[PDB]
This record gives sequence, C-alpha cells and structure tokens, in this order.
Amino acid sequence: GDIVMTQSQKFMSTSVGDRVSVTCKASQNVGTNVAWYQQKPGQSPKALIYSASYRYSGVPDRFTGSGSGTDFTLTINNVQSEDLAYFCQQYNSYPYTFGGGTKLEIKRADAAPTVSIFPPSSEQLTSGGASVVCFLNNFYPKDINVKWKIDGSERQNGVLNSWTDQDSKDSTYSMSSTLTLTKDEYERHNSYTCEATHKTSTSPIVKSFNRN
Amino acid sequence: EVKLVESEGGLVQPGSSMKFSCTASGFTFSDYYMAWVRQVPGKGLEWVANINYDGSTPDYLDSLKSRFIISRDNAKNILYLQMSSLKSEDTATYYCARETVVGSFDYWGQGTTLTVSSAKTTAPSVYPLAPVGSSVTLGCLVKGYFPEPVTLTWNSGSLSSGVHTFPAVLQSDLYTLSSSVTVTSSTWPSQSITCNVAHPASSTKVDKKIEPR
Amino acid sequence: TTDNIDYFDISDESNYYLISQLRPHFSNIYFFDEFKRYASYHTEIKRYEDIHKTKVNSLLNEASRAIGICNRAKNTVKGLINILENPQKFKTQRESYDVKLRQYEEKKEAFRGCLLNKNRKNLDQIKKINNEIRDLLEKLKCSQDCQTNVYFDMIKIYLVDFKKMPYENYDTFIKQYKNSYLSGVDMIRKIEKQIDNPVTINAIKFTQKEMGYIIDRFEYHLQKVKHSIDQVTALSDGVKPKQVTKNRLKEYYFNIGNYYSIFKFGKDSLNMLNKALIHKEKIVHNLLGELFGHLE
Repeated sequence: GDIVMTQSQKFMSTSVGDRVSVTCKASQNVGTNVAWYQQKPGQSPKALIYSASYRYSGVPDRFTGSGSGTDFTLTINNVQSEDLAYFCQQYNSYPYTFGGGTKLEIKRADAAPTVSIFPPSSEQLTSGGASVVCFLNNFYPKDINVKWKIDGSERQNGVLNSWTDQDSKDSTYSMSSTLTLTKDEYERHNSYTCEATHKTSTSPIVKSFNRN
Repeated sequence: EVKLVESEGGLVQPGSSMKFSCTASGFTFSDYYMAWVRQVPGKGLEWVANINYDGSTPDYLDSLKSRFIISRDNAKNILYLQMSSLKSEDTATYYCARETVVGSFDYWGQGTTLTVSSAKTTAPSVYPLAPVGSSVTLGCLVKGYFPEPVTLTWNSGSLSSGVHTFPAVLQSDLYTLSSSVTVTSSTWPSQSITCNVAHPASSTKVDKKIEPR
Repeated sequence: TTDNIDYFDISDESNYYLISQLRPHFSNIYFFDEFKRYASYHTEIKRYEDIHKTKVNSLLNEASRAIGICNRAKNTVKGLINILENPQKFKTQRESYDVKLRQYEEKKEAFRGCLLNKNRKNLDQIKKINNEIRDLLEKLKCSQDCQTNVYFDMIKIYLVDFKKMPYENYDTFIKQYKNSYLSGVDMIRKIEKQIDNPVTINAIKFTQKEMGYIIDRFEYHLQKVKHSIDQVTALSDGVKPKQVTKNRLKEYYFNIGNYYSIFKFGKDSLNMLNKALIHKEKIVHNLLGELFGHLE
C-alpha cells in the first residue's frame, strides 16, 4: 500500500561553482533500493543512480549517491545552469513511489529586464479581439512588478501574466503580461503603456505604443 | 540507442476509455520488465503499472487495478496500457519506461499526454507580435486552444537561443500562451523569421511569419 | 560401427565455458536451477521465479536448437568415423587412408566449431543472467548482517547428494580401462612385425586414437567432479560464520552453485563417456579378432 519518500526541500539555493547534496527520506527501511533521476525543463526523467550509490553508464561522475536504510542523499558537484529537478525512487516493495522532487534555485548577479511592447495584430483585430503583449525578459532577481497604463491612467482590469522558470543558460527570469480588450474598447484610446518595476532601478522602465 | 516511443495522446470525456501503446527498439523487449509512469504537469511522478517478461503477471497501483490494464506483445515489441472509466484525476503525461531487474527505470519514452475533460478541443489562434538597438525582440501569441499542450518553435529550430516560451494561462476552458525571440537587428527583417506552432490534440500546425508593421 | 558421437565437447576461445551435446549443454543452466532453490529462502529476490520460468528456459530451448543446427555437421563426421573404423567399408572407395584422416579432422574441427559459434549469443545470455542475478542480490536489506543459514543449509543437502553417485566405481573402471588401453597401444606397435597388411591395423589405431580423446574427456570430468566434492566438504569442515557481508554472501552462493552445477554436469558426461568407452572396446576387439584370423 504505502511507502513514502520525502524530499522535504522543494527548492534549494546554490551557485554555479557549488556542490550540493539533495536529501530523500524513506518512511521505512528500504535497504539500498533507491534510485535517483533528473528531469530538466520539458523533458522525460532520466535515470542517474541506482542502489543508492551506483551510477549508470554515461552518467557524469559529478553525481554521487550515498545513504542506506532510510536517509539517502544525491550529491551534484559543479552545478550548472542547465540543472533543475531531482527525484528519488524506492523499489523495495510495491507500489513503487517517488519523492516530491527538488529543484535547484541558482543565484546570480542582478540583471535589468528588457521590456518590449507589441500592439494587437491585424488578424486579432478582425477576430476581434485586441491584445497588447508586454515582455519583461532576462531579469534578476526573480520578483518584478508590471503596471499597465491606458492613456496615462492605470488599468488593473483584464491583465493576465505568465512567468518562466529559471532559464537554463543565464539563470534569469522572464515574464509575459497580456492586456486583452474588445476591439471597440481598444480603438477608443491612443496610448497604451507598459511599466516594469524591478529592484534593479528606482525609476521604472517604461515602454509605450500610440495608435498612429 | 534505446528508444521508447509512445502513441499519440488525446482528450477523453470522463467514463470513456483510451489505450496507449509504446514501441521499443534497440534492446530485447522480452528481456525486461516494462512499466508505465504518469506525471501531472508541474507535479511529482506516480507509478501506474508494470508487466513481467512474458506478460504472465502484471501489477498495478491499487487505486487503478480496477480500471487499468497493461499488456505486452513480445512479437511486435509493443507495450499497451488500456484505461477505462477515466476521471479528471487520471489526466497526466504517461511515460513508457523499461524496468530493471530490481525496480529501477533505466530508460524513459518521451511521454504522451492524456487529458480527461468534458471540454471541447479547440484549435489555437496564432497572431504575430512585431514592434511599431542592436538586438530586436519579436513574439507570437498562441490564443484560445484546448487542450494543452502546443509546441512552439522559431524557424523550425533554426532559432534556438533567444527563445522564451511562457506557460499558458487558462481562462474559460481555453489556453493562451506567448513566445519571445530576440534576434539581431541585422538579420530581421533582412531575413524572414517564422513561428511554428503545433497543437497535436487538433492535429493542426500553424507557421505565422513576423513581417514589419 | 560407431552409432552415436555425443562425446565431442567444445570450449570457448578463452576456455571459461564448456559446451556439451547433452542437455542442458552448459553447467551454467544447472547453476540457474540451483539458484532457483536459493531464491526460495529470500523474499526480496522473488523475481528470480520469472527469470527462471521465462529467460532460463528460453535459453535452454535456444541452446538445444542451436545445437540441432550442427546436426548435418555431426553426421558428416560420423560418416567419416565409420569409414575409418571399418576396414571392409573403407574398401568401398579408394582414397589414401591419410587423406581420409585429414578429411576426418577437417570435418571434426568444423563440427566442433559449429557447436561453439552457433552458441555465441547463448553464452552472451549466460553472462547477462549472471550479471542480472548479482544485481538482484543487491536487494537483500542486510549489508554486513547477512545470515549464512541458507548457505550452510544447502551445503548439508549437497553432501547427501554427493553420496548417491558412485565415484569409486567410475574411478576403478577408468584405471582398468586406461591400463589395458595403453597395453593394446604398446601391443599393436610391437606386433606389426608379423602383420603384412596395415589397413585393419590402421582401423585399430584410429579407434585407439579416438579412445584416447574420450579417456581424457572422462578424466577431465572425474577430476572436476572430485574437485567439487572436496571443496564443498572443505567448506563444511571449516569455520562457519553465521553473519557476513552482502558482497561475500553473493560470492558464497555463486561458489556452491558453481561446485554443484559442475558436479551435475560431470555426472551427465561420465555416464555417456562410460558408454562410449565400452562401445569402442567392442569395435576394437572385433578388429583384433579380424586381425588374428588374417595372421594365418
């Protein structure tokens, strides 16, 4: 019925040069019957270690496994931006069970967002259908505030945002903010403004568009 | 080297059924246990079932022993997972996995999405995003589709580096997604850039090219 | 007339393994049968049931069938043996006895080569399962507190099973067989003085040369059957730790399984070689009775 593997830490902070240990706790004694998997963004899991300690062929030696009984640990030497999630698995008894997974949260120098605003397409206007898209890309740290202005007035109504996970190359974050209107509603205003507030600057980054 | 390829996924209403398959190449199918593992997007992994060498003894997760049937065809090198009386909880990405003698999973397929919902399959609307510096940023807005996912690509993989594809936001049973690409101002618009979107659920593909406005 | 030539074995190129014409063709299959009994006492390695029911038997059928592929090669050698061992049927065609001898070793080494080469992937499977077995033993939860009750329990069962087979009878028989065989070899050499014609003595020397191959085959298995007996008893009269490490328990099971499987293998071959040596003793003496009639 039940064996629980616990990866208490969902996120672990680290740096690129570092070497970090990720822990997995078993509810009962499972001997050595533990295996470790990676899962990079948008990928099927890939096996790394079995028997708590044994590395599959072609798995880099910067992965090591330790533990016996109930406390198991994966060690990832020379962290890379590409690294993300790690799952433990017990195969002692049925049913097989996995840990919740642990993702590496990399620290880097602060970066300022690049902000770009885009008017609605003519195809969407025919739909229609009016959506203004603002891209706040490759910024650090993680948190950011975006402010929408129509004709100099703030507009909280009807804004949907989307945040990426940590980029596997520069370890930055990106965010998309979409302002949706009815075509008539959109075409009674001339100026549409996107305003990014980030810890990297006292003054906001302002990108604007005017229906000319 | 070892390839596990799962059948096309799909969207199903609660109570209906769907059978997945998985074709194996590059190893002796009959020499290994095979299993299925499912994962809800953004969540942990869950073992569903497994099957022994000759298919004499399959085993399952207790909750699914009722509705799920796992089968193998050693002559054709194919693993099957037949599900019945499906519910929304069953929505996941299902992985074909080769099991070790011990209970490890040495190799995984790419996964196949099963979506259980009463909602209707809707093709996405793809709109281009172009502006009114040394680098330029272009965009695609993939709007109003169901179910997830959509595959988004720039210039058929030619443009790999400057890409950001943001997660979809669900509103009123339809998904909206966005993709960024940052390319050198020398190359655009001197050289065209097109945005390849694919929605396997509706079997539709869209390739909108971003032209200056 | 030799009617069965199942006394021809072949070893791999590095000599680790030994292929035989009789089931199960490898002593490795008997080890896999032994390990079936060991798995019974360990619940965490319960999957060896499916390994044994499916993969080991599928190896045995492929072993037997890859052996059957050499069938045409087998009777080709068998057809040459009967020509060379029977003077009357050697007379039914004129080829230099020496040429017919060269053809015999060509076809023989070709036949023995068939046994090995058509079983290349079967030795690959013996190796796979062996590695598959050791990975499964990793699932034993003991690490240094591994119990040796199974190990010493099976040793007690083996020692009873080793009593059943008559080693001394086999040993007494080959000592008399070899001692007389060499006497016939010395006799023929000393007596060809009075023999004007050599074709019937050439048939005698051929059978005697094939009698030497089977004798050595007999001594090899007898020597390895004794070795198994002696060394398992050496384990049963030595120190008997009750606890040991997980990796040394793997060695332990592999040790006794090896010794017993080789014993079972030798038992299968000694019975056949025993027959083969007796049968060749009738053909030789018929030609000796043939030889003496022509002495007049």
